[PDB]
Amino acid sequence: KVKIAVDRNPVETSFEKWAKPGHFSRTLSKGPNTTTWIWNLHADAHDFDSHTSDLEEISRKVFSAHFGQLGIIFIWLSGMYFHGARFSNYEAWLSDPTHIKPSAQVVWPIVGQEILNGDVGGGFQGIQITSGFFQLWRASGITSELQLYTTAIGGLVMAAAMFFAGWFHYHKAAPKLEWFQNVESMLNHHLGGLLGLGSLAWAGHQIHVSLPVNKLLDAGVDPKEIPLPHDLLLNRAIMADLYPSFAKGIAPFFTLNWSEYSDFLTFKGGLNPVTGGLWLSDTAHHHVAIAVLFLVAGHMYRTNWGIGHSMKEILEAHRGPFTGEGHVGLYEILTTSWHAQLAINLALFGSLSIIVAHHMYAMPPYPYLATDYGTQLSLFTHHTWIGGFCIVGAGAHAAIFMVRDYDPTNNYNNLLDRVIRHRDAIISHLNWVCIFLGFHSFGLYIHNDTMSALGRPQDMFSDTAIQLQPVFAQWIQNTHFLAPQLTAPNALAATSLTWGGDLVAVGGKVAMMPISLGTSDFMVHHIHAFTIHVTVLILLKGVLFARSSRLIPDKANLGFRFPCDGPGRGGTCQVSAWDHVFLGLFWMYNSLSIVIFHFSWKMQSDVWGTVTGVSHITGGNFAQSANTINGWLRDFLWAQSSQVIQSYGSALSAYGLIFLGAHFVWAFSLMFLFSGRGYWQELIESIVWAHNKLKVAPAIQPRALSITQGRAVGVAHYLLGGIATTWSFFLARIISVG
Amino acid sequence: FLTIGPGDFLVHHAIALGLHTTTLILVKGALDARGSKLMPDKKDFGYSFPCDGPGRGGTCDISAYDAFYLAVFWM
Amino acid sequence: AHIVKIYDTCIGCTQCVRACPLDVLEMVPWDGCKASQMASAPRTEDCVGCKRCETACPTDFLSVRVYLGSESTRSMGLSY
Amino acid sequence: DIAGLTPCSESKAYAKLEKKELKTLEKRLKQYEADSAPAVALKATMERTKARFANYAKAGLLCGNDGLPHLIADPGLALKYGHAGEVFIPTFGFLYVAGYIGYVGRQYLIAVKGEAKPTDKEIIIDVPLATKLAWQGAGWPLAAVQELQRGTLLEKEENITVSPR
Amino acid sequence: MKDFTTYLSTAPVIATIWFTFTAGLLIEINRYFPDPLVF
Amino acid sequence: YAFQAIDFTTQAALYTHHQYIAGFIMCGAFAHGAIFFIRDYDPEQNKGNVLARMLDHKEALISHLSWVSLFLGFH
Amino acid sequence: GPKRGSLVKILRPESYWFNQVGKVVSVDQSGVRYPVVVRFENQNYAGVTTNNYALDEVVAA
Amino acid sequence: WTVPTLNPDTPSPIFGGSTGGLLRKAQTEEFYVITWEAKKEQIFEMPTGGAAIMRQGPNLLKFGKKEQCLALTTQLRNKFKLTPCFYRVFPDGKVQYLHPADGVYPEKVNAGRVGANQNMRRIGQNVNPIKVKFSGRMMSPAEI
Ligand code: CLA
Ligand code: CLA
Ligand code: CLA
Ligand code: CLA
Ligand code: CLA
Ligand code: CLA
Ligand SMILES: CC1=C(/C=C/C(C)=C/C=C/C(C)=C/C=C/C=C(C)/C=C/C=C(C)/C=C/C2=C(C)CCCC2(C)C)C(C)(C)CCC1
Ligand code: SF4
Ligand code: SF4
Ligand code: SF4
Repeated sequence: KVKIAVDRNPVETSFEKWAKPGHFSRTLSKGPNTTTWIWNLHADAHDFDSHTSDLEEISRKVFSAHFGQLGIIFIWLSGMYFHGARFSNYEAWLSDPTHIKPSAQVVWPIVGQEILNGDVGGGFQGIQITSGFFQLWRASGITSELQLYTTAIGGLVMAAAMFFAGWFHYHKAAPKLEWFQNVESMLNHHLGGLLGLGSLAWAGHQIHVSLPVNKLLDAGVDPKEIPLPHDLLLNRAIMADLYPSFAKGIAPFFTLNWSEYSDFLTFKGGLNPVTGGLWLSDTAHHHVAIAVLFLVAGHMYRTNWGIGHSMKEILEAHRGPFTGEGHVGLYEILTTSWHAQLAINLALFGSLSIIVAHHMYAMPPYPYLATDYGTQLSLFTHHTWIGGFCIVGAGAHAAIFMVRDYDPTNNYNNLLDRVIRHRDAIISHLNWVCIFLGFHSFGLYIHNDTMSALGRPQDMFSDTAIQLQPVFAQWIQNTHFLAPQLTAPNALAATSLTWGGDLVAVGGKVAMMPISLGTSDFMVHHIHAFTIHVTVLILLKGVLFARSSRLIPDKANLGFRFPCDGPGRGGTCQVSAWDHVFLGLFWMYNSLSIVIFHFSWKMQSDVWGTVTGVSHITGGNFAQSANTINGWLRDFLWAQSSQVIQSYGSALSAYGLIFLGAHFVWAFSLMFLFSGRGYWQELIESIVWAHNKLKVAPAIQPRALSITQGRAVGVAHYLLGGIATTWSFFLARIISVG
Repeated sequence: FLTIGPGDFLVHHAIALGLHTTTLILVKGALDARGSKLMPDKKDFGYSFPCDGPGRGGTCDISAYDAFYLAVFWM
Repeated sequence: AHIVKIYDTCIGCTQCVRACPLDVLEMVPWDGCKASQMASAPRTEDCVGCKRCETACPTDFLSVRVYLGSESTRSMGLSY
Repeated sequence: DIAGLTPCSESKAYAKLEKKELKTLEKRLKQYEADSAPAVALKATMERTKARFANYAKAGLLCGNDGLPHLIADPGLALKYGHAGEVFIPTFGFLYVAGYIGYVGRQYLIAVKGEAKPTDKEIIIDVPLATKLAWQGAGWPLAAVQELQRGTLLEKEENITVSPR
Repeated sequence: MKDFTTYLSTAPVIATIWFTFTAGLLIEINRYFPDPLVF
Repeated sequence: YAFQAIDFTTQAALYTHHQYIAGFIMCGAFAHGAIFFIRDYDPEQNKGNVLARMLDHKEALISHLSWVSLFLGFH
Repeated sequence: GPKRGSLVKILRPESYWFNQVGKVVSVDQSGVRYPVVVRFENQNYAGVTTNNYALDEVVAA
Repeated sequence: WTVPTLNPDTPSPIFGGSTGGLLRKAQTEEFYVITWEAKKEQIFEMPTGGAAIMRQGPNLLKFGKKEQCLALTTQLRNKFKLTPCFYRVFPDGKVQYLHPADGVYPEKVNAGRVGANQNMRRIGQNVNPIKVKFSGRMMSPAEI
């Protein structure tokens, strides 16, 4: 029986507990005695499992927390639309997209920072933005600043509604645990209503607003002269002027004569040649199909009527001879443990963000996006980073489940148990394959460096010496390019230019050309495979040995996050799963930095550039230079760092400042990573003496940071430094040569 | 006796920073070698011991050898 | 073997004994404290030197001390 | 003058640097309208640049071979050649405000140690007492030298010391 | 309201208000007295 | 030496070579001083002398070194 | 030695609260070696605020 | 209380077999054998990873190191209120009982235990390392 269940007025709305720091924890509510308390107060603020044992109260807390997050995001979107309406050059950009740089941030004229307002065109001065909002807004059919302003007000109103919803569903009407545990109903409603009705309503907006406005914009008529969207809904004669299908109305829909809707529901493929983006008619058909698919998918699970599947029954039905009880117990795990759910959802959400990065570079969905090289680099890089972070988080919360929620007396000879029971075999095989990948992938680079240094280029791994061609990827590429002729007859062109074919250019710049894969591409892909496998090794080892190992047989009783178990047994520093997340974070940084470097150099070398033949940004040096480390060091980092290092005295000077600042923060992290808190505690003792001598010793006792906090501060400043460094490099480079 | 200017000023100040700081770590390691308030019996473990465990808030790099070790970076 | 020593500031709170993961320490009769109990380390050959006992001891300064010494197969915690 | 440095109003690289910054600003200015807000902002920038170079030439600063103002940190040489405003008056201004901050913090610490919850008054700031001490902190050098001369600025050797000493 | 003033008296809120006041004061001084190096 | 300072790479190499040698030797001087405190220092043989009085005002020493390091670093 | 509730001063040199002031809980009257129970308003690195001391390690100051 | 004997013909808990069990140390040097008697059939957690069903009555597991037997003893003693004892077994066949070596668990005082490794002084009453230089080995001042 699926129904609404709610408790009335559980928690009174009062400012009392705001005035009592650490009220949520019985330990921290005693007050502060040393400085450690403060850090604890912020570290355990949102760890709701350590607050209460009651799953209902925890579930309510996470629900209202999620509402808070959504309100914050709505404030953020409201801000972006408002700054796009009031402090931007969006209309001028609409009138000339190929020669006006998108800018939506202006600085005030104080202390000389006014220089950051550069000549972006359109009679405007500001910082060129690379988020891609202008291309998104043109694709949505927005033409005036007024519509953006109204969207800003709407998003602010929605943020107020989200914070009211949070307060309401925590303090006034807070859902019960059996409401939260209706996962079959939740899947039905989210697959139908969210994804399904989302893409249906978006396809509605596209077909009714986007297609005509962008068809006129591609035709060339002045945006102010283009009819307003409500007129397009009101007078169907205009819709029939652009696409005659609309003359017949919704009669071909209900009579199943859908072929007459071919004017705006197409299957062209490729890119719009005058605009460099995917066809909005293809995107409209795509969202209609997606809508129908998800609405079909959302009627699968049984709720209040006999029809529908049962999650526990589908899980308990798939059992084989090799796995024993199979998927028995997993339903119970995934309907009582928030951390298991968070692990799964983070893994797929991160992976999905990486897929978003690749598919959005390869098949540019917004108009005048592919030739906004800065926007393309920024979007790819950004979503790749977000992805990687969410994957590391997935490993983290998997381990947190393994320590806090795992209970084998409901989980006995099961998939999870067998994984735990042959973890040594798993980790040893992963270990070997990581060493193998490392040796042969990195060893080719070291081999090439040595041969190149010794004056023997004929002994290198390259396209002219000993070739290592990516035959499989080339075959898949060729197949994908030849697909419209045989295996996808209704396709006018391939889904992406990178498979092969011609060349689409907009405003003299290359939007997309065919990407060729050679020995250097082989080598970087196996580097990627190596780094990903190592990251998986660390995280998976962390989750499999979170409970016990031959070294620490009772590791589970020590918790998820703990420094060690002492210098005995040879030394047990960093045995915790938290410390495995810490190392996985460093390795994730390594992997994704080489990934975004691959993308940057490959695009600037073999894809981007001006059309006269195509003159690429770096002349095509990738195929011969990307086989040695010296080649990456000289032709990529050193060569392309010119723009960032000589950005002083111009509008890009902030990128030089943040280059230096990021280098500094990265280095600053090394003190925390390389040192230990005993030294710092003793130093603080001497300083405390000095303060005592002058009667200024605080009542809250100065303590060195904990071992785990030293590691956390270390990795956070390390990531911030490195990532911000590559950020400044990338943005200064691509804005100056773009 | 090279001609000197404000860059030479700033670098000699950075040099004094490095010297005083390295001297801070090395003198702290010499004078806290017998013991500190975090570990009063540091002389009973010797010069180069790993740590004294995670108790008392954790004591990583508490030894005088480890203070030397942290000061090689400043050198 | 690691050198484990018990000092006369012991108040026989038994915290070190219930913290050792190896059964090295034990409580003996004594008269020096109100609890009439003292710790003792008769099996230091199995001690790994984790210092859970030192973390568990309440006295200031410590009444149990672990001096890391020469390593064996038992003190290194090896299962191989 | 001092150390072979010419005055900035006599220096030629100073005038060259002023002319070069005006040249860059007018090359950026010459691609807009007249009453447009970028042109107004750039003319305000050029006005501030001319005012800044005139003020630095007026203040009697010493320029080098690069045309950049050099500061003199020697009390006697500064007070002899009229350069106390660049290091000497700023160092006494800084020491006044830094001892202000330190003395107000010290008086707040001594005021909150005399209760039953000093850590609670350290986490949740007593705002009337903090504003009272923040206004009364203006006589901090007189109060500091009086607390020095009474032997109450300093704690005796009841401080915490290590086993060694 | 007493509890709301105690929350405003807590340490990060007062650090935020005080640094906002100090930064705004320095910003105002650098606006009305543009580019000061001496005196 | 004759026609030194016209061999600029020799000048730079010899300067950098003896400066890094000097830095390692100074760190070793402070290291073996800490080893002296742990192993060889008898306090009853030194009751009252300069070496004991350094251990007596070690906190003042480390405090003023901490001050000069923080000052030079900030500014 | 000192009575209950009176303030003492610690002279055990390896104590955390050496050369500082605590408050007497009780003095045991057996042949216990460290009978004087002293509480301290600040905690040591172990988070303990109470320690036993000897008669010649406390001074009623 | 007398010292009990190891019965090698004791039934083991129901367990499908992990990769984290014994190694060549069990064949060359030593391995340890843990023994307890349960009141009912109940699932516990193996210290080497995985789940296992203890039988109703005498149970028998064998581990590599000592901390594995202590971890299983602490689990069976604080979670199930059981009284296990684990032994030391050599490839000769020599069987060494321990824990509780007195028969009474070491977390409570028992008359007859001899105190070992007890310095009858404070830690601050130790000598300086100058006083123990040039013995036959490295020595700490707390050894004397
Ligand atoms: C078909 C109806 C429907 C829709 C559209 C949603 C949508 C959502 N739910 Mg789900 N939910 C539903 C039914 C639905 N739910 C049911 C029946 C249950 C009980 C089985 C749940 C139990 C549930 C839990 C426990 C949680 C969610 C959460 C979410 C949000 C995920 C965040 C996101 O990525 O969205 C993208 C964001 C948007 C699309 C913004 C628009 C959102 C507005 C409110 C429209 C959504 C419709 C909403 C259900 C109507 C509420 C009307 C109200 C006045 C009564 C999303 C807004 C999570 C959350 O974030 O909580 C805040 C969460 O923790 N839901
Ligand atoms: C999913 C979102 C969506 C929405 C909102 C719309 C909306 C519309 N489309 Mg459609 N369209 C869509 C997706 C969508 N479309 C898709 C996916 C396709 C591809 C197959 C199309 C293809 C298409 C064609 C070919 C045409 C339309 C047309 C229309 C318009 C009239 C349709 C109609 O008669 O509805 C039926 C009527 C209703 C649903 C009535 C609404 C209910 C009322 C408001 C209830 C009021 C009750 C209340 C008590 C009274 C008010 C009281 C108050 C004043 C106090 C309407 C604006 C037509 C048009 O006009 O083109 C410009 C048209 O020719 N569409
Ligand atoms: C240059 C920097 C660097 C290098 C080379 C390494 C190398 C390695 N790391 Mg390490 N790591 C690093 C930085 C580095 N790391 C940093 C900064 C951290 C702190 C966060 C870590 C933390 C870390 C973790 C958490 C893990 C690793 C692991 C590894 C090993 C991966 C297995 C492998 O690929 O074998 C192949 C060997 C190489 C790639 C090294 C180069 C070999 C050359 C090319 C050929 C050698 C032949 C040689 C020239 C012959 C010499 C002859 C001569 C002696 C006469 C590998 C040895 C992982 C591991 O060991 O699991 C398998 C692992 O889990 N590292
Ligand atoms: C790490 C990866 C790696 C790889 C794949 C290579 C490969 C090569 N090197 Mg390079 N090299 C490397 C790293 C690597 N190197 C590094 C790190 C350095 C710096 C130290 C060098 C420095 C260097 C020099 C100076 C030279 C080379 C040369 C060569 C070439 C000849 C090598 C040779 O004849 O060995 C002999 C071949 C073997 C020993 C084969 C052993 C490995 C076998 C094939 C594994 C098979 C396992 C099998 C699949 C398992 C089946 C099990 C089943 C049956 C049960 C060859 C292309 C030479 C050259 O000129 O090339 C043109 C040469 O002069 N290398
Ligand atoms: C921080 C260290 C320091 C150093 C290296 C200097 C360096 C200098 N001082 Mg300055 N001075 C300083 C701090 C310092 N000062 C301080 C803190 C004060 C305030 C008490 C002064 C007050 C002062 C006056 C009034 C005069 C100087 C002068 C000088 C210059 C020549 C004197 C000399 O060589 O004595 C080495 C410096 C020291 C040993 C530091 C102590 C400085 C004492 C207190 C004053 C020395 C004045 C000196 C006796 C006058 C010589 C007259 C000269 C024509 C021969 C020389 C550049 C003279 C000058 O203008 O030359 C052109 C001068 O008339 N100083
Ligand atoms: C760029 C890297 C870097 C920097 C800046 C420092 C800086 C410092 N080190 Mg460290 N250290 C480093 C790397 C670094 N170290 C490495 C790689 C190691 C090897 C492990 C060490 C090992 C080490 C030891 C053993 C010791 C030091 C000490 C110090 C301090 C010496 C005194 C001083 O000059 O402080 C000047 C202060 C600074 C340089 C910090 C800058 C202050 C910022 C700019 C103020 C805030 C700016 C802005 C508002 C921030 C807003 C951000 C917001 C999110 C909050 C100083 C803070 C000594 C110490 O701590 O003495 C007290 C000491 O004993 N370091
Ligand atoms: C200017 C001049 C002059 C003068 C000079 C002088 C007077 C100098 C001095 C100098 C000096 C005066 C220096 C010093 C230095 C020092 C050092 C460098 C030290 C070091 C130390 C250490 C390293 C220590 C160690 C230790 C320890 C830690 C512990 C105990 C033991 C021992 C002691 C070993 C003349 C007139 C001639 C000429 C003109 C010019
Ligand atoms: S304290 Fe630091 S060093 Fe000593 S063991 Fe725990 S982690 Fe390793
Ligand atoms: S030694 Fe410390 S811990 Fe062990 S018993 Fe005596 S007091 Fe309790
Ligand atoms: S160190 Fe580990 S083993 Fe040695 S005593 Fe303390 S706890 Fe028992």
